[PDB]
Amino acid sequence: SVYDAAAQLTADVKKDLRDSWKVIGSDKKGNGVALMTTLFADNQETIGYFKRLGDVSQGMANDKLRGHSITLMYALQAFIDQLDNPDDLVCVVEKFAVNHITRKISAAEFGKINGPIKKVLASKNFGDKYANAWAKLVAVVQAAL
Amino acid sequence: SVYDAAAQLTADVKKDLRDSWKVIGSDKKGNGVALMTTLFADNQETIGYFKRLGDVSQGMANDKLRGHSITLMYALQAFIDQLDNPDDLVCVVEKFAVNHITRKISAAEFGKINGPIKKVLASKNFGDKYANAWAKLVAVVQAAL
Ligand code: HEM
Ligand code: HEM
Repeated sequence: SVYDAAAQLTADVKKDLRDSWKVIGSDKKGNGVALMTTLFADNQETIGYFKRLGDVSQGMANDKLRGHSITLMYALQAFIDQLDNPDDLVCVVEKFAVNHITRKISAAEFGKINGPIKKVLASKNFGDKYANAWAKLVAVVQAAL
Repeated sequence: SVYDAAAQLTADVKKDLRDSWKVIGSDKKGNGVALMTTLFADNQETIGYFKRLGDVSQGMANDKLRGHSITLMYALQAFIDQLDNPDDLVCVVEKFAVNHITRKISAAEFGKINGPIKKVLASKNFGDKYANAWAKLVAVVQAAL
């Protein structure tokens, strides 16, 4: 249940998400591409899903990958901005969930983004505490897949 | 090209876009839904394209319409944030262009959004000067359709 998942976002979790986002969200192009390249490096079996982006190994030099990465960061921005109202958070999550359901992405495969997020956070000096907070937000999307 | 259309956006136009967005973008749920409902009210022929959203006459109550409307405002947020770097504005514009190309939305049809944008701007007392600035930004997307 996406509603039960959203209920797991306690005051402390919401605070950790906001505090860490203030840093990671400050460079959407840089961190967005970092997230994607890490996903492809640690989970090469997911590359096939991104056929439209072309050669993803080119990273930042790939115009389609850069546009996608920046856009992805705005989806995360949308989640953070909706933390105050669970009903609005849910409708935004379900919108993006549909984008992945049509792509045949399961809850388990979507969860593969947790590794990259933990690594990007760590590179900015945000440890397991923050990684776990983000895993709970990702869990809300998983509940809708 | 799309690059040419973006590189032409002048300092004065960027200023008007940013000043008006400070206001219209401060209530994404409210103004996003207003934009969509105005589109359906003045251009009833477009309703059929949004069948995935269900009964759009339900307005704010329709969670799918609310989710779509909020997310649409973040696409505009992405455009505004990239105004000073045409290279980044272009790759983001092309990303959202593909979303509409797949739905068979023509450049002319995309331009139907100008009416609703003008009305929403007017509700906040932003005149023709601002409506003209937004039409120029919309034209950047049209260059990609
Ligand atoms: C933090 C989690 C993630 C967020 C917020 C996110 C967000 C997005 C957004 C906003 C889009 C564009 C939707 C569209 O225009 O169609 C997208 C596309 C896509 N996503 Fe994700 N995504 C995430 C994780 C994943 C993961 C882990 C996978 C794969 C295992 C995945 C697979 C896809 C695919 C295949 C596309 C289509 C790309 C294309 O052809 O343009 N996403 N995602
Ligand atoms: C300011 C201009 C507009 C922006 C920024 C915009 C943005 C978006 C975004 C972000 C999506 C979601 C993409 C996806 O998840 O696949 C979308 C979907 C769509 N847009 Fe637009 N759009 C605009 C104008 C229009 C206009 C004027 C039309 C048609 C006359 C249109 C028709 C569509 C359709 C049919 C969809 C698919 C909805 C669905 O089934 O979920 N858009 N748009």
